[PDB]
Amino acid sequence: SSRVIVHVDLDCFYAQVEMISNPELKDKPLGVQQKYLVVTCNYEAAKLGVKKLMNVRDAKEKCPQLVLVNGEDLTRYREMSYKVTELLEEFSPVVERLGFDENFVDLTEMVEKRLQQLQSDELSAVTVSGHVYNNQSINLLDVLHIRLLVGSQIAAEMREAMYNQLGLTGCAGVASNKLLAKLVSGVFKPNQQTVLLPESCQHLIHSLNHIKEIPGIGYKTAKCLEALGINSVRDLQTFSPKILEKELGISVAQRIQKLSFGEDNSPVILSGPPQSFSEEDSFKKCSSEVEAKNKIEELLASLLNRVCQDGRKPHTVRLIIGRESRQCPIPSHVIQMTPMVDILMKLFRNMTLLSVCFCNLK
Amino acid sequence: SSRVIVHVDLDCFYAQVEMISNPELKDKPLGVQQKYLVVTCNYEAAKLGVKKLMNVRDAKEKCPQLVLVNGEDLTRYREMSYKVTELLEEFSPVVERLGFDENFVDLTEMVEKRLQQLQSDELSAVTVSGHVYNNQSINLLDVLHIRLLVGSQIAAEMREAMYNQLGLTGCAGVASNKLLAKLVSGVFKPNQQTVLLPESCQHLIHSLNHIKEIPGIGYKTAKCLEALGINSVRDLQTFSPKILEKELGISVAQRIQKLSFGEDNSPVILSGPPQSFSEEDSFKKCSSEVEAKNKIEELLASLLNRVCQDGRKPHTVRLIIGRESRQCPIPSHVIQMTPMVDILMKLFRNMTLLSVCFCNLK
DNA sequence: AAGGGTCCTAGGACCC
DNA sequence: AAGGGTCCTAGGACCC
Ligand SMILES: Cc1cn([C@H]2C[C@H](O)[C@@H](COP(=O)(O)OP(=O)(O)OP(=O)(O)O)O2)c(=O)[nH]c1=O
Ligand SMILES: Cc1cn([C@H]2C[C@H](O)[C@@H](COP(=O)(O)OP(=O)(O)OP(=O)(O)O)O2)c(=O)[nH]c1=O
Ligand SMILES: [Ca+2]
Ligand SMILES: [Ca+2]
Ligand SMILES: [Ca+2]
Ligand SMILES: [Ca+2]
Repeated sequence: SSRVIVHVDLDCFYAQVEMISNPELKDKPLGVQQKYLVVTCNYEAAKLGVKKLMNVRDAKEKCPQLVLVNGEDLTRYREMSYKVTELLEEFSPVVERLGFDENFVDLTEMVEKRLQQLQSDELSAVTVSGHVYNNQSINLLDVLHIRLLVGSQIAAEMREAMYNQLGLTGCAGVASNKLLAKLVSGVFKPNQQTVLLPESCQHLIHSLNHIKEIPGIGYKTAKCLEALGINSVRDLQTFSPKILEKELGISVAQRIQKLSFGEDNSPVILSGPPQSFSEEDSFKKCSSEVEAKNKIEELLASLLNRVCQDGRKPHTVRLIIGRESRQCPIPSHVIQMTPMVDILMKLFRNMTLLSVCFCNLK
Repeated sequence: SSRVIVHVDLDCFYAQVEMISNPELKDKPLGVQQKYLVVTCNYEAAKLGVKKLMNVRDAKEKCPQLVLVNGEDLTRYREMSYKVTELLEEFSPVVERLGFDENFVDLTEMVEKRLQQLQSDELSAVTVSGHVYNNQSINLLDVLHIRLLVGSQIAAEMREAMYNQLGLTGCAGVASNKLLAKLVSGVFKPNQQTVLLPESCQHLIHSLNHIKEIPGIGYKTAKCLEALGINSVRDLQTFSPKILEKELGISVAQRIQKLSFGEDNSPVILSGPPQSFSEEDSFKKCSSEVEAKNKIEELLASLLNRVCQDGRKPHTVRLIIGRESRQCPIPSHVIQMTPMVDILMKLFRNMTLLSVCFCNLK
């Protein structure tokens, strides 16, 4: 059970999509803004200090030449996201989406097939594509090294297909599990790829500077761990398993501690079509009357075009306004607009934000 | 979309299984007891006032000749339950389990096929099997009547197969939806079947004496409705839809009101294998120390034989003690006994009853 | 109540 | 934070 996983991570996704549709901006520092924040920017702005989720006031101070584009509508980003995922599904069907700009692909079966076709002659000619983490020396007699290098040839083939067929650049990380692949995909960060050989796994995890940098350890876990004196990856590695179970739970304990060692057995799960369709909208309390209806009529309006185009139909609705939410099934005659409004207004009456969600698709 | 549903309801299920294994009791009034209650009894005891979930002290007062058998282990009942369900799956694959002794079967496709094979000659010879609700007159030119009578021939074939192949008696109710089928299956209650023709649907629902008798309206709904002055089925029929939405919710409102009219569009859902495996055990606070471990070791012990025999493996565990519960995933090396005990004891420490549940089967 | 099962809600963590 | 997504917990209703 020696897996070959690849983590694909696109560069400044939103900026890439905007730069593509308008080539004019491709040359100047671009900032995609939602409300009062530059949520992402092309790398030109990165040099000028423009940073992720940065106030537009601040962002313009550091870069007064910034060109700002609105990214509050994710229709184009979402479409490109699934074009990327489908391209990777062409390589291997088992592709896991993480957000809009990241994908895991299990290449294990793919790598084995490519090797069963080779012979001793070319097995020595097996080369690497991209960087080798920590400049580690390859050993062509280590079968795991060869499988990982083939995994890097596939990753390079994916990255070339994305730019050729979709015009997108991105990073790739090849490793033996999802954790390590995702940690190594960013070592060389602009449109580059890296492969992690087993001997350097500890070097990689210890390269992290705080346990919060481990995928799987969020804010709550990080701040709990930070209460037991744990802070570095080695602090978690060498902590007492026994205390850790009591504070977080047998589940959280044994999993994140394994993560601290670079161990992660979680499988790459086929994402498939989405389980929910939603659309939000924040504002400075702008809604405090029945205007909220017209708002809900707007969130609703766009959603219907999406949940219909999908092909599958939703059987549950959620209204959201920490948030709160009330939900309820959807009638059958309804499943086949005016009824949906009032439905969501009684969900409202029972109860700055107005998010509508269609779930329970069949 | 004119469905032909059948509701199968076995008579005194537990008593039937006990009477079968021991024929000696078949002749005397039998009471299956769990702790201090006769949960069910054969019909001989029914004459003597022995009633469902009746104190053994009371039950023995009314019938001092009662023979009591322990039914705290449901292994044999559960096995027979699935033998019945599988027998009905042989007739039509879409079978829905409700508890251990009830099944819904959608006969729509089956009835249509049987009719497409007939000719005008035998269409007039189409007879009914069992009772016709309210002694309603059949009309052999009403296609829905003919479909429902064919549904009653199938139901009679099911009931004969259960007694012949499994030795069990039971009731059958043929109607156009699950609600009406289940309400009509009990009109003639000992080892008999009834069919509901559309003209008598209102007679059936109004035969009910309180809205709590409607499947779908439990205790909470009944006691809410009872606060708005609603009590009879007609009270709910003629109540304001508008108030009802506010008090219970758009979902609960429109569904139970439809039920009050005998309308129920819910589909017969294939149950398949179970989604969870559990085993409970009540006691008079008997457990207040580490003995609870030995208990958990016992609940666990038996469960493993069940969750293994299934073929699928569980990926989540629940410990229960209104109840409360803590749950957590299950390690992989574990998925393939000593580890499980302590796992459940840390679930314990975090927290009269000790129920263990295996869920998340794959 | 007994012993045993459904599915649904709200909210909770996490990810981008 | 923005706008948008995962899956998991605990408890809640319901059924026999
Ligand atoms: C980290 C993070 C990212 N994002 C999303 C929203 C932005 O559009 C987008 C910007 O991050 P990215 O563009 O993905 O980060 P990057 O520009 O360094 O490129 P890469 O992905 O290869 O690292 O990520 C969040 O919404 N919330 C978050 O907490
Ligand atoms: C109504 C009800 C039944 N049961 C289960 C447990 C008993 O073993 C069993 C006894 O009821 P049944 O035997 O099913 O009822 P019955 O003897 O009148 O025959 P029929 O099913 O055809 O009506 O039902 C409950 O556990 N809780 C309940 O609230
Ligand atoms: Ca990213
Ligand atoms: Ca980047
Ligand atoms: Ca019953
Ligand atoms: Ca009965």
